[PDB]
Amino acid sequence: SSGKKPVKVKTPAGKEAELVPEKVWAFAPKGRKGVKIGLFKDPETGKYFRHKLPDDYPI
DNA sequence: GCGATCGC
DNA sequence: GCGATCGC
Repeated sequence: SSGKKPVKVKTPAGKEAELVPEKVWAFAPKGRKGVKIGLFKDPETGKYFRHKLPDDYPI
């Protein structure tokens, strides 16, 4: 699923930024809450990277 | 170790 | 086929 709300994240390049993830999903084992993961693209470098989403972010 | 996802 | 993403 795509996202729409921006997320505050630290790019691989070190800069803080507000980015709309291209994909989001839940990442959890059986019996545990786990985390939500977003797939982001650093607009300066063009590189993709993953980052934790806030617990209330809509999947 | 468990979970999903995809660019590389 | 794997790295890297986190909290348990």
